[PDB]
Amino acid sequence: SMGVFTCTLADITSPVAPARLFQAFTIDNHNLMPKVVPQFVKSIDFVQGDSTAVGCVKQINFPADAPFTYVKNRVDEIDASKYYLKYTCIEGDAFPDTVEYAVYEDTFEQTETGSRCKMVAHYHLKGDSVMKEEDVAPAKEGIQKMFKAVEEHLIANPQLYA
Ligand SMILES: C/C(=C/CNc1ncnc2c1ncn2[C@@H]1O[C@H](CO)[C@@H](O)[C@H]1O)CO
Repeated sequence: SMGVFTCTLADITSPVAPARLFQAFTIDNHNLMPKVVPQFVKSIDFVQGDSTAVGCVKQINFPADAPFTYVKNRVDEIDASKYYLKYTCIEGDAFPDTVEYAVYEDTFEQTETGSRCKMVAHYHLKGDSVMKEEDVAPAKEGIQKMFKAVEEHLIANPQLYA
């Protein structure tokens, strides 16, 4: 309608190897996140499929603390060799009134320090949808805290996903 707003929701350099972060955040997150970050993720259930694969749909349920309750993410592309996953949010109440359609790319890049993790969002905006930094700042701050906890978990458990 009005256009597309592409923004980097997270850009995080980490000493942890990219293959381990990729597994933690995009492949095995339905197991890891409710345990390691339960203050951000209540549960993650498969509503289509039973493993992270192209075509599966995961429902992420947020704690009662949260200002919303759930999203459903449909996985559309995986390139594990490049630590890349693209998914589309097809349903949920985490949507601002401004966003008609949301597409996400999780990418992990090998560096010298370790990894660089980028999470990019593509927001298709409704008819004249004003979008402000304040609309994405809580996502940015929440993702950084979640990454912090997951990073520490992988440091404390060096063989997990290794
Ligand atoms: C109202 C409001 C709510 C807060 N939003 C979010 N909080 C946490 N993670 C999010 C969010 N949106 C998209 N993600 C993707 O979740 C995966 C795991 O992190 C990554 O792909 C992230 O890119 C602020 O705008």
